Amino acid sequence: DRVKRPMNAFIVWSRDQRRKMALENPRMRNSEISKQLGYQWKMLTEAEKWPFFQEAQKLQAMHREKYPNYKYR
DNA sequence: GCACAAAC
DNA sequence: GTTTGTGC
Repeated sequence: DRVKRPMNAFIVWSRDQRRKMALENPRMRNSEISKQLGYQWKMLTEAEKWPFFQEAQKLQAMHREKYPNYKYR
């Protein structure tokens, strides 16, 4: 049925990026950290792209090559 | 448009 | 309460 899927390049930010928001703002009332990241997307910081994108490339490549024609259902 | 993952 | 990326 469902194939396994590693973290998405988007949740990757969540992992480390969010840790930054948790330091100075460990108490967010509403879901602001959500619409806030949207602002970062219209202005992606290269300091965060190049670093983890190189790895995220092969993660997808391996599992992808194991399920070529297998698609969501 | 549908299906999945994580954490505040 | 919610965001987004990937594939057709």
